[PDB]
Amino acid sequence: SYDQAFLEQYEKIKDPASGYFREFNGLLVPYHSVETMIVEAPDHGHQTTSEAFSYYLWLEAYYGRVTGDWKPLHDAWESMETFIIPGTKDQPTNSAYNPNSPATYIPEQPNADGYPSPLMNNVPVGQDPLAQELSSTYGTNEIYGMHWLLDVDNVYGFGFCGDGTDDAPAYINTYQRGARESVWETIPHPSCDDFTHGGPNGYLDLFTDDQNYAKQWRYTNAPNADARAVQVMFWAHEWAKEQGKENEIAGLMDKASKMGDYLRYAMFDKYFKKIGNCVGATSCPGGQGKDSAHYLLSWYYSWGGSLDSAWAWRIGSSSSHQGYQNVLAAYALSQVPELQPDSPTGVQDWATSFDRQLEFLQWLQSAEGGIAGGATNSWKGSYDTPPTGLSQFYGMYYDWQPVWNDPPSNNWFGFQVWNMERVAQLYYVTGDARAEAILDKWVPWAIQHTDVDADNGGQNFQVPSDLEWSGQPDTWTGTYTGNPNLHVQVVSYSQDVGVTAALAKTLMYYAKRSGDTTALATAEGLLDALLAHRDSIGIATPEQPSWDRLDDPWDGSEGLYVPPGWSGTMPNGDRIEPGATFLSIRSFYKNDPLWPQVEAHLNDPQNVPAPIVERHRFWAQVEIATAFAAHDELFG
Ligand SMILES: OC[C@H]1O[C@@H](O[C@H]2[C@H](O)[C@@H](O)[C@H](O[C@H]3[C@H](O)[C@@H](O)[C@H](O[C@H]4[C@H](O)[C@@H](O)[C@H](O[C@H]5[C@H](O)[C@@H](O)[C@H](O[C@H]6[C@H](O)[C@@H](O)[C@H](O)O[C@@H]6CO)O[C@@H]5CO)O[C@@H]4CO)O[C@@H]3CO)O[C@@H]2CO)[C@H](O)[C@@H](O)[C@@H]1O
Ligand SMILES: OC[C@H]1O[C@@H](O[C@H]2[C@H](O)[C@@H](O)[C@@H](O)O[C@@H]2CO)[C@H](O)[C@@H](O)[C@@H]1O
Ligand SMILES: [Ca+2]
Ligand SMILES: [Ca+2]
Ligand SMILES: [Ca+2]
Ligand SMILES: [Ca+2]
Ligand SMILES: [Fe+3]
Ligand SMILES: [Fe+3]
Ligand SMILES: [Fe+3]
Ligand SMILES: [Fe+3]
Ligand code: NA
Ligand code: NA
Ligand code: NA
Ligand SMILES: [Zn+2]
Ligand SMILES: [Zn+2]
Ligand SMILES: [Zn+2]
Ligand SMILES: [Zn+2]
Ligand SMILES: [Zn+2]
Ligand SMILES: [Zn+2]
Ligand SMILES: [Zn+2]
Ligand SMILES: [Zn+2]
Ligand SMILES: [Zn+2]
Ligand SMILES: [Zn+2]
Ligand SMILES: [Zn+2]
Ligand SMILES: [Zn+2]
Ligand SMILES: [Zn+2]
Ligand SMILES: [Zn+2]
Ligand SMILES: [Zn+2]
Ligand SMILES: [Zn+2]
Ligand SMILES: [Zn+2]
Ligand SMILES: [Zn+2]
Ligand SMILES: [Zn+2]
Repeated sequence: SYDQAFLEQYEKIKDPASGYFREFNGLLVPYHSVETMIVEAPDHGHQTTSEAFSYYLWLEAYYGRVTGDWKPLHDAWESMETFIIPGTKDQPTNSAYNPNSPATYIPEQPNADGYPSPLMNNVPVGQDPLAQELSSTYGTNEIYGMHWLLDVDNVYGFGFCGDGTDDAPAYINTYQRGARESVWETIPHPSCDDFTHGGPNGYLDLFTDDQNYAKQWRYTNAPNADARAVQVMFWAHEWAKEQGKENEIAGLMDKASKMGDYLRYAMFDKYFKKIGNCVGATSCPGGQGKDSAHYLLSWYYSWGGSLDSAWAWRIGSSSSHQGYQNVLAAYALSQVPELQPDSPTGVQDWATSFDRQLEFLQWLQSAEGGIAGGATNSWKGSYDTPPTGLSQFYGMYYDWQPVWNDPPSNNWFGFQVWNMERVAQLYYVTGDARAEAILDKWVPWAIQHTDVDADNGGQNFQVPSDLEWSGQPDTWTGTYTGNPNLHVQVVSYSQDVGVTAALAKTLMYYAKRSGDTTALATAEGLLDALLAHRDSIGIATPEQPSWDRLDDPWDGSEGLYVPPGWSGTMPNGDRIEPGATFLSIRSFYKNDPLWPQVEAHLNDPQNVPAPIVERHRFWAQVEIATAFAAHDELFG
């Protein structure tokens, strides 16, 4: 059965010999991937992510469904609380936070050479309308949200506030320098910077131009991941309830609702500006109450404070991407009593968001059916002037590439299925007509660009990989025009197993509710294809990544920028200075088992091809397991 396939894949993921996790005192921390040399969002395989933790929850929730044993889900939640939701030690000075003055504006710059970027006190910042309510609800000033990125094996050497120890995964961060700073162009740094490493002011003055530098901590949420963790717990509820075990997980449901309460920070403009036609940083007014809410799952929220006359700050984020939205989580938080937040306005906010996210997704639906990028309340991240005639959604501006422009953030087909699966899941649960309309146009488009290779057992199946967008939606006036002038074309295909599994699920949920037989046939062909690519530790297919940026210094537009005159060292002694490269500040990479093959290709790229690898990404391997489990959930 596929429930046999689920359990086989589950067992591989959880077998210590496979290498998916590091164990710390009985608790498991998943890696980004089994393989160490991987550069895509994290920049090392044995970093990990709040994403991975959300997928770890998902895997154990399906394990509960299948077996009735909910203790592995508890374990996974305990691990999250221990290692990636900052504890008091990690975020110690939230008492200094002033919600009436949440942050000082710093403009985002157009390229990495604009950093460090200065504080601007003449730009109005709004009031934060969440903080006092969260404190009153939970009895703490701390944030209950995952930080996005850990260094699980301490490959970078940061440790805990600079101590270099490897007793727990290190809290670290990379992206800091705006839209044009790719994964290849960051300077990894500790979230808690006591100046042990880096330059004389740690790493702080690569990023922020301030007259004084103080030791401080800061964290960043990945709302795509915290919303997925809530979505997982909706399902744990459902599946435990069918078993008469809903009581075994009632504490975990409480804690997911708490996560969801704090996740509202993602719904706000970065600097709590009023939403809509927010053009000119000194002109766009500060928000009052919830007029700074866009009610979408934006790219991040972040918070920090002095390590120590304490100061502290919080930001939302102004730009939202279709691939992050989670209408299933929004439905759960707004309408399922077991997941409704305890704060007096949490439920209302999530009910507004549920509605708003579905309108946003429909507004972004192209002529062909794919979902375009998103929209922002802060053009270019400095409240800049967008082009005249640019499309709008609730006064925000259409952005075909929200947040990341290296690469354009919505060119990956993966975000289509990550969003769409959640839309399909809603449609399965409630029959939501709004979800159904999106799906009825998207599903054919996706099917039309999928090849399950049925006559050949899925050996050479293919799913969409890279998308090319053009045009813009019509401005939203509360009705779908069909967006005849917003276009997408598929320009590359892959065998990406993670994307495959999410596509298969999307199609299955949709088929279950609609009865659509073409959708189910495609899904079934994709699941066969996955089974055809089993190996000892999971399911994997060949990929051939590119590596040519690893040795690129700054050339005036691309490569690793360091400010003239700036000098510092990484924990291993690697020199951070002008003319450094991705590799030169990550010199440990030269000991990686893949390194010789990478360098041999870069030495002679006409004659030595780039290595072809078969990678085991945690999230992808879980995605697969969940696709197998979903099949039997939906179809027996
Ligand atoms: O007034 C009392 C004293 O004030 C002191 O000045 C303080 C001031 O009070 C305070 O407000 C100010 O706070 C700023 C911080 O210094 C600054 O570091 C922080 O920068 C944010 C930045 O705005 C934001 O865009 C950036 O977002 C990154 C994020 O870090 C990163 O994790 C995320 O990555 C995502 C990946 O892109 C994605 O692929 C993945 O899936 O998810 C990741 C997570 O979402 O990407 C985003 C966007 O690129 O985060 C940084 C923080 O890391 O901004 C604060 C507010 O402006 O600090 C001042 C100190 O300079 C005075 O010094 C003193 O005189 C006063 O008395
Ligand atoms: O940034 C979104 C997700 O990217 C995932 O990596 C993708 C990558 O972007 C593609 O170019 C291709 O390489 O496939 C990868 C695996 O699907 C990354 O693994 C996730 O962590 C990100 O959320
Ligand atoms: Ca220290
Ligand atoms: Ca760049
Ligand atoms: Ca229909
Ligand atoms: Ca190069
Ligand atoms: Fe050190
Ligand atoms: Fe509750
Ligand atoms: Fe301008
Ligand atoms: Fe086509
Ligand atoms: Na319990
Ligand atoms: Na509670
Ligand atoms: Na089959
Ligand atoms: Zn085993
Ligand atoms: Zn039990
Ligand atoms: Zn417990
Ligand atoms: Zn706990
Ligand atoms: Zn190891
Ligand atoms: Zn219930
Ligand atoms: Zn219940
Ligand atoms: Zn509506
Ligand atoms: Zn094959
Ligand atoms: Zn492309
Ligand atoms: Zn209308
Ligand atoms: Zn079947
Ligand atoms: Zn194969
Ligand atoms: Zn194989
Ligand atoms: Zn193979
Ligand atoms: Zn093969
Ligand atoms: Zn190549
Ligand atoms: Zn190459
Ligand atoms: Zn290359």
